[PDB]
Amino acid sequence: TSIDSMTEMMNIQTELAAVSQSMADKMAQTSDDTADVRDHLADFDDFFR
Amino acid sequence: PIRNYLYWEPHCYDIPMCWSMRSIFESIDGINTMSDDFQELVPEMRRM
Repeated sequence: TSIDSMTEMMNIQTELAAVSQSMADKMAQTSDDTADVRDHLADFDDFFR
Repeated sequence: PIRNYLYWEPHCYDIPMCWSMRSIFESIDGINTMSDDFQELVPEMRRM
């Protein structure tokens, strides 16, 4: 029974690893977009600078 | 239509406030994409 529980735990750990990788990639993309926004805004207001 | 003009304008960034307005609109587009990113990140937290 303990072996069965450990096997299930390992499967859940693998799923958690996949979730973490997906979150990291999507946050990287979000940071790229936010960096684009910040670059635009910093480049903006030059008329009002 | 003015925004499309700002995007298409080659001298938008040099003389006028065209660059400021165009970059404001670019920031708006990026904020929309950031909202899409939040909508993508919500299922991740759901799965966790």
